[PDB]
Amino acid sequence: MNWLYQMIYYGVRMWLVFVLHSFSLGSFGELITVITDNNLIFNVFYIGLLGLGFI
Amino acid sequence: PLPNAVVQGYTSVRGPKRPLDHFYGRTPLNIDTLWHWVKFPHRYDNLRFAVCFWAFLVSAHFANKKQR
Ligand SMILES: CCCCCCCCCCCCO[C@@H]1O[C@H](CO)[C@@H](O[C@H]2O[C@H](CO)[C@@H](O)[C@H](O)[C@H]2O)[C@H](O)[C@H]1O
Ligand SMILES: COCCOCCOCCOc1ccc(C(C)(C)CC(C)(C)C)cc1
Ligand SMILES: COCCOCCOCCOc1ccc(C(C)(C)CC(C)(C)C)cc1
Repeated sequence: MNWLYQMIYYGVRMWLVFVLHSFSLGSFGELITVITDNNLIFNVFYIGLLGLGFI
Repeated sequence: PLPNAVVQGYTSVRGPKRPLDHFYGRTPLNIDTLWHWVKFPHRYDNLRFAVCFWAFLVSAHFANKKQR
C-alpha cells in the first residue's frame, strides 16, 4: 500500500510544483508590467531582449 | 513683338557696367557662398539620436502620469 501512497504523493507534488511555480512567476511578471506601464520611463527592455529570455 | 532697343537694354549707346568686386585674399561672401561657413549638421548626430530617445521617453512618462 505504501507504493500507492508514494506514487500519489509524488504525482500531487509534481502537479503542485508546476502549477504554483508557473502561477507565481506569471504573477510577478504581471506586477512588474503594471509598474512599468504606469511608469513609461521604465517600460523599456531594461534587462535586454534576449538576456532575460535566455536566463 | 518688342524692339531691339528693349532686347539689348539700350536705345542708342551701351553703357559700361562696373564689374563685381572680388576682395582678394578671402572667400566671396554672397547669399550663395554660405555653405563655406555653415555646412550641414555633422558634429552632434549621435547626441541627436540619444536626445530624441530621451525626449520621447520623458514626454511619454509625464503624459501618461498626467492622463492617469
Ligand atoms: C510674346 C507675346 C507678346 C507679348 C510681348 C511682351 C512680353 C513682355 C513680358 C516679358 C518681359 C520681359 O522683361 C524683360 O525684363 C528684363 C529684366 O529682367 C529686361 O532686361 C533688360 O534690362 C536688364 C537690366 O535691367 C539688362 O541687363 C538686360 O540686358 C536687358 O534685357 C528685358 O529687356 C525685358 O525683356
Ligand atoms: C539673425 O541671425 C543672426 C546671424 O548672425 C550671423 C553671425 O555672424 C557672425 C559670424 O562670425 C564669424 C566670423 C569668422 C568666422 C571664421 C572666419 C572664424 C570661420 C571659418 C574659419 C570657418 C571660415 C566664423 C564666424
Ligand atoms: C546659415 O547661415 C546663417 C548665418 O550665416 C553666417 C555667415 O557668416 C559668415 C561671415 O563671414 C565672415 C567671415 C569672417 C569675417 C572676419 C572679419 C572674421 C574675417 C577677417 C578677420 C579675415 C577679416 C567676417 C565675415
